[PDB]
Amino acid sequence: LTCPECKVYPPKIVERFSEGDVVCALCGLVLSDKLVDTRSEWRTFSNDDHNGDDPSRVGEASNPLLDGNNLSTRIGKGETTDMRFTKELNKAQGKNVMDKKDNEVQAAFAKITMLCDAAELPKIVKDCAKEAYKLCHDEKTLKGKSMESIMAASILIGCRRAEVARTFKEIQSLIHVKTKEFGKTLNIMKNIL
Amino acid sequence: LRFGEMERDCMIAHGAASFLKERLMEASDAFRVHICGICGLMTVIAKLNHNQFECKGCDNKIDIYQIHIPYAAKLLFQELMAMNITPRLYTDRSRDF
Amino acid sequence: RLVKALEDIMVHYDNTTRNSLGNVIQFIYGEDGMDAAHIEKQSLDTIGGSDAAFEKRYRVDLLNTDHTLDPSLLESGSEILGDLKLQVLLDEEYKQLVKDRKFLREVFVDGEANWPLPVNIRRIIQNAQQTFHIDHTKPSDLTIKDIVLGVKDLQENLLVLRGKNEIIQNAQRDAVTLFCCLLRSRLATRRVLQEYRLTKQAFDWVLSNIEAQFLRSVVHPGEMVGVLAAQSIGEPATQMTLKVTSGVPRLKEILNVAKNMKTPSLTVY
Amino acid sequence: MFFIKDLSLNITLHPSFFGPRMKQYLKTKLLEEVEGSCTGKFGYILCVLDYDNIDIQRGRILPTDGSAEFNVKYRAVVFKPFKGEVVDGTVVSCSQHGFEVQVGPMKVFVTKHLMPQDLTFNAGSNPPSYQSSEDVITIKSRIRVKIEGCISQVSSIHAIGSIKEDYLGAI
Amino acid sequence: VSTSTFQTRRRRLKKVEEEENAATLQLGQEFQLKQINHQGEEEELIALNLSEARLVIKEALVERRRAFKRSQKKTREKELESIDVLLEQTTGGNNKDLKNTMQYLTNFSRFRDQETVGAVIQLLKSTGLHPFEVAQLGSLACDTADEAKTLIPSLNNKISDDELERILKELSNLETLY
Amino acid sequence: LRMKHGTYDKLDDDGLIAPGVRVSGEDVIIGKTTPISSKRDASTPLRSTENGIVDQVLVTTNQDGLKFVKVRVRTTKIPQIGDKF
Amino acid sequence: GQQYSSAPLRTVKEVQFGLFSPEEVRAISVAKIRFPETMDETQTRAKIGGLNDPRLGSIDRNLKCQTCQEGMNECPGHFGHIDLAKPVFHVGFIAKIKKVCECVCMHCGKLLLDEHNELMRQALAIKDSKKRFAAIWTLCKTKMVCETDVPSEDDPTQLVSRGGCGNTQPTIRKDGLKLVGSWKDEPELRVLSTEEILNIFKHISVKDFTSLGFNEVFSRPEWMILTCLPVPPPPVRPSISFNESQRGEDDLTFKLADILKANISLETLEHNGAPHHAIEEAESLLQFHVATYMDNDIAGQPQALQKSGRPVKSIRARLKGKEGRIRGNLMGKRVDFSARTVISGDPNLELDQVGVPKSIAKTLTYPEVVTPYNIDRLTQLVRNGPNEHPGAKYVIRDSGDRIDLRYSKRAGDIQLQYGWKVERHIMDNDPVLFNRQPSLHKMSMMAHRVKVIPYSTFRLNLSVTSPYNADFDGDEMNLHVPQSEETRAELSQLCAVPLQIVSPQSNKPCMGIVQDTLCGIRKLTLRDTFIELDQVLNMLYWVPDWDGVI
Amino acid sequence: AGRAALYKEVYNVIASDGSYVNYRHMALLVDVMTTQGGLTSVTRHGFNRSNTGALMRCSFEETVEILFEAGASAELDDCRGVSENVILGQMAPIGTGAFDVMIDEESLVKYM
Amino acid sequence: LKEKAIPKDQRATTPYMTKYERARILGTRALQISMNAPVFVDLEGETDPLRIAMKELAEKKIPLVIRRYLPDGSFEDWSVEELIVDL
Ligand SMILES: [Mg+2]
Ligand SMILES: [Mg+2]
Ligand SMILES: [Zn+2]
Ligand SMILES: [Zn+2]
Ligand SMILES: [Zn+2]
Ligand SMILES: [Zn+2]
Repeated sequence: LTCPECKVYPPKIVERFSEGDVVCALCGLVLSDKLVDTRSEWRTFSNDDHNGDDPSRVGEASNPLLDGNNLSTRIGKGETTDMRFTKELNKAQGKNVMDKKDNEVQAAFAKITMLCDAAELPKIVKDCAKEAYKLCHDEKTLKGKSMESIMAASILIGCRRAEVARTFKEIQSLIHVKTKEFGKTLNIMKNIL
Repeated sequence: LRFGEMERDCMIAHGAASFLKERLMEASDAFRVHICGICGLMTVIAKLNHNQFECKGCDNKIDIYQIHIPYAAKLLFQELMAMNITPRLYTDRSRDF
Repeated sequence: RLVKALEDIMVHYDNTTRNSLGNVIQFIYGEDGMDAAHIEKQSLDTIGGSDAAFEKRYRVDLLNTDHTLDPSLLESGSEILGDLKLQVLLDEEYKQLVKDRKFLREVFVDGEANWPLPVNIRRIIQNAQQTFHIDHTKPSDLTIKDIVLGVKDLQENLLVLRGKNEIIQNAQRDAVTLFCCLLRSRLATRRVLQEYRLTKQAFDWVLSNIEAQFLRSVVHPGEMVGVLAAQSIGEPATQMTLKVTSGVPRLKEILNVAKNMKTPSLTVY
Repeated sequence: MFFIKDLSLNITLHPSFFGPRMKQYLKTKLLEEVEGSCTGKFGYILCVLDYDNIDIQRGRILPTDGSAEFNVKYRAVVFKPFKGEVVDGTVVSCSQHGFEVQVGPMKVFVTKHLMPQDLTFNAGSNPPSYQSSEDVITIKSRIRVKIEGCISQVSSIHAIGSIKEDYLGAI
Repeated sequence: VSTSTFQTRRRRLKKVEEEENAATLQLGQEFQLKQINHQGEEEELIALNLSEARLVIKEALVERRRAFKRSQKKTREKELESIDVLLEQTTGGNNKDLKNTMQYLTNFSRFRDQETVGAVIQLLKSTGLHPFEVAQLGSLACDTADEAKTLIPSLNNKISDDELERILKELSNLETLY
Repeated sequence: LRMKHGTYDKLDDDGLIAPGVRVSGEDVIIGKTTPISSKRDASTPLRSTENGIVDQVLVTTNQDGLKFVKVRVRTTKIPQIGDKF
Repeated sequence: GQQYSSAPLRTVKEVQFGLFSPEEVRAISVAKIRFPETMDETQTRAKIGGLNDPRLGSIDRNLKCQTCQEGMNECPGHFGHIDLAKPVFHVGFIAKIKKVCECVCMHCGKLLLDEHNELMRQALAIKDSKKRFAAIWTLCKTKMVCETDVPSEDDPTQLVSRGGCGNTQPTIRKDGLKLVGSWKDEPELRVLSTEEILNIFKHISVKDFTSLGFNEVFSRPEWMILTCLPVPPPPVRPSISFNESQRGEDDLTFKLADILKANISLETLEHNGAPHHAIEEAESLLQFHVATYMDNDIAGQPQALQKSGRPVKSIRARLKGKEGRIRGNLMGKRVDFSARTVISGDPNLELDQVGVPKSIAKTLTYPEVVTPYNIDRLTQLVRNGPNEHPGAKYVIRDSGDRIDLRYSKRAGDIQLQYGWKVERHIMDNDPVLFNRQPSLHKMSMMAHRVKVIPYSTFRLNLSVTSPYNADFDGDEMNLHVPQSEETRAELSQLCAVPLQIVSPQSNKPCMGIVQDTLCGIRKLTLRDTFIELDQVLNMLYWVPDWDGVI
Repeated sequence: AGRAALYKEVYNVIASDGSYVNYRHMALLVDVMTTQGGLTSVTRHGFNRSNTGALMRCSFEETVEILFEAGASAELDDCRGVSENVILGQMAPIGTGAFDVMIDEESLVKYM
Repeated sequence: LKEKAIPKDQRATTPYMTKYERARILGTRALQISMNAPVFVDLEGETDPLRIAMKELAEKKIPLVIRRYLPDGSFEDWSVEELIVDL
């Protein structure tokens, strides 16, 4: 936004949240009447509600950066439920699981998740290792590098950023590391911006 | 602060029709929608600047009305449609009484 | 449930009580066509006491030396004795009073005299005295004709329902029945002259106020009547602090119209 | 054609206007809004008849703002053209595609195709015209057209005409 | 704020119903011959021939100048100049539609006087043809029963060829020699 | 972007108020930005209804090691009218 | 403000309820909805031409809303459509769909009973469509044959042939979200497909369905089965783009992505080699996701669950309870120009008065219109500013342009014009609505006269405690400020405390002398109580009305 | 006689607590419960199953189910009910809304 | 239909003004006065649009008519000038 009335290059405009307006500090003109509490709005997607009682909790958060655009809902046993239908419907979802070579490469994330928990590594490290891997796995710069060592290299790339200290020898023992190979794969990815 | 169902009951029980309307519209929700006069839907593509209206589907650019209803009502109505129910609103009568 | 049930019920411009469909619930609000905020518990008299006492209080026999109005009561008193033409007005007056007595005893079987009605006639009379400085020792300027017919005329002016048709006029007459019983009992010839000792100026004013006050008491079309009834039953149910099932748990049975009810009994007379 | 129609418009007055010159301002507002308009439903709302007997009626006061709304009933002369209507008018434009004929408030375009065989667009004429051995149609001439079709554009009504058939054209 | 009519109609939700307008005298839903007064009584459709339309608008605007001068208290070629004066006094000045309409009627009218206009109104009303046909009969100058029946297809068998010919002979005589 | 109408001036370059500064409603206690490109303002102001003096400020890291700050604000509540006993 | 529209302002008189014609659902639509992907045109910051805004509604402080533009505060949202691979029953009508099948002849389409049947002729006579359908059903649910030969209304010696087809009727039963028949040594039992039901429903006569309570224009039986899905615009199902690795999508958006994913799969299955049983499998899954999006709390069926274990907030769920769109958002709603604090009693206040803490009075506002009466005073308030008590917070121009008086440099200077509104502080004698919850009767909400006072509490007279059901043991009460000259009259004229003294509840006064006053009034009245001159004078003067006569 | 018994019964519940509610209020409730021809319950399957507005009936207890059936029944709400005008955010036809106010030019011009 | 308009003679409602009518009248006129409408009474130094409207009401100089709708759709128009204020 910018004030029509005045218009001096740097627009000195204030958000008077409690009064619910976006105002021009210089002239006094209210530029917007509709204002939302962002923090309280975010609390309808992410909340204390696991029960499903909350009329406020109406949405669900997602990680575009990692999950991409995959919106899905579990078919599960509710209060009244004949197990027959839950099986039938889930059996049906199985036949409809004809996902791509990369929509099946999200199983490489399931590997990193199993490798981080085993390495006693934090959630942020996974979300960094799963990030660096999702960006370098398809790369020509990496080509036919030992696939087992490429994802182990992204675990060190994740650990370096999240300040969680882990030795190359530690990650080397965690999966299986061909020292020269997982040192070369950790450099092509490091070169990949 | 919540001007709820029971508080509503009291304002009715008094007879203050306008104070009720004020509290429900002006003091809260208060929204403006353009409705087609053929189907009772809010499917008008109102281009306020260009003074252009039009509800294609009825191919009507003529029979348009603007209504002042609470936003939550507009929501209810859009929720009813999302579920295949048509809450057709009309500005004319057709019944007597 | 009471609110949501009685929600749409309101008084209409024809003194009727209908819902959002125009379906008649009551034909005239609260049977009488009155706003409850303008009602007061008032003594019906005529209903109670011995027949002997009633004949003392109300009977006026201008044709009998002892049962005539003593000339201490009115100027007219000396020339009123044995007035055949006038006695017909009083015979009719008293007739109506006994008609009222048999009637009220049919309405309130047990003989309860204190019923809420509009217009506090007692206080109007009190105020007429307090104002005109009524001399409790001097004979009134009022004529039998002044009283008899004035009270007759006031009855005609106490309208709840205006409507030229017969149905409406009967409806109007029926709604004023009980109140007119009170009016007649209170404004009887003997009572006015003996008990109240009112002047013509005083009595005319007394009538004038009865009219304006009565009219003021009548319901206002628009009265949210239904929500009112619901809140008026609802609120005191909240105040209920708990071998027949009683209070809140029994009110529950009633509103649900529960077929399997807790304490079923029958009072065999 | 050219009809007299009984019509009613709703005008919403602001309380500062609830003065003695109320009726005057509303009869004026009717003429502002209505007179000279064009709707597909009615055609050209041309002239409001009986300026004295215009009926203002009572004004329902709205409940949020203090403003009042009146349904002003008036009589007017309207002009609505119809497919099949034969109309006399004047040539007002003349291109290589045909010519337009002004007929009262509206123009009628006679395409170079709904025209007699030998009557053809000549550009060497001044101004350019349609030149048959027995006809010259240009920028000022009187013509009799048949309305072939109307196109409703809520501000104006356009039409397409013909002079091909018998009894039509130059007059 | 869109200007309404004198008749009621059932909003069947199915907009799709509207049929075309013609020379089958299939005018609009508005313009059908059995229409309604502002006083609610069913009256017949009012279609005017020019001359008739010219006298109407003229009269209308003169009554208006009066009204404006009242509130102020507290040859054909000559007609073209005169009407342009009246319009600059009675109309919004912005009425290009009405200014053209008037230029048109002043130049295209067959009958000038109210007396003549009535003589047409009389002679044509024995026929009992649709009010649209009489207007076209008063506006379009025909010499033959065929010219008329061709330019006005709507007729065809409503009137006799010879009877219509009499009407035309009478209208040509009534035509004002400007 | 979307800065609070409050005063940022009480904050030292570390995005924190030094303990001892007297605060007031809408005043900013924790200066924070969620860079996304230049950056939004994710700062922490004092509850409007309140005021007082900053009591203690602690800077730390959690199990996984995230820099987190805790700010103590001391006020003296004196008995007044609507107060319950 | 919200920009001007030339469209005529009218009031809703009637609400025509109905069902969507799949043709209408398609007709309204502004977009195709082909992808179960929200936005991110692959690692991007924009909406895909497939789910939210594929030509759709507006969000993100950006106008772009297909020609309409408008954006957030003006755009109502525009509906898209999803075209279903096969038909699905609408959850809500599975019940009615079963009841319609039981009435009508399967494969034939005719009504099982006629004007020929004595008890049916009676049922067909019912005026209430709802009551009529119940009557029609009860009779022909037992009719297990579409008759062709029927005895005449003269004598059964000669049989008048009615509508054709002499087929057996199935004993229809609900099994999950499927309808299962049984035609009568051992019967034939199979599943009635949505497709059949739909074609059988289309075949039901207008007169026939019209008797079943349906309507030829707004609600036909065939429309109880879904084919074309109205896709709600984002304002119905909001999104929040947090911090580029955090994005919040509405449960309904998830559920639509499931419908689409399911639909896309079945489409491919039917297009390719149809393996029958593999298709009916995919179908029932689409049937679920569609059903489960409208209502997730289905009996017998498993629930749609969001990863967290949380069950999906369906459309039914949102409208449903007290806190639901009806009860909690329309019949009731939180409001502006409202205040709440603790209550305390003031024996010095008048009955009809309410004590207002200065802080509240300084926050709450009245928009007074500039007239040549208030003109000078309003200028002075504007000049005083929002900080000082008798003052003003905002000035509202003819245009709608509102100015925050705490930012205008030439505050006192503002040359006010008639018609401009000045949003001034709540002042002494302004009429306010006072309320103690639970608002159990009309006297729980009464209009009061303001008295701007010191200290954080609403001060009230005690004789007013009785109707509110108030005690000064930490109770709180609510204030509501009327914003119109009209609404304040409704308050001062019908709701004002003095008008509530004698109550219609029980034809007697609802307020009397209580507590201290009540205790002391007896004590002052005893024959022993005697006052001497010194105190008599003080007492006399204490009566504000006193005639000055000892 | 049922209506009489029902008044008596309600009256007696109010009179047990030693309270008093003016006759008319309990009359109205009882009158409602019976005008149907039988004893109509003040429950979801009683008073709420009448043939009033759909938006009216949905505000109490059956919301969605009432609205689905209202859709399939092609029901018409004439919006007379207080509930409907509140949902619609309109001036209710109650008290101050039970009539309509107009200006008369004739009298305006008379006064000034 | 506008046939539902009940004639002057033949009106059957209270010749008196309902608490609601008067409340709406005062509210309406007071709104109009604040909207900058012309006042139909000499304001003897008055300033409050309500106090002003009440003066108009008491002098019976308010050009407003109450259209009382009847349960069937019929209506009776009553001028404030004719209606009785007794409340
Ligand atoms: Mg308490
Ligand atoms: Mg207490
Ligand atoms: Zn500015
Ligand atoms: Zn439409
Ligand atoms: Zn839009
Ligand atoms: Zn069959």
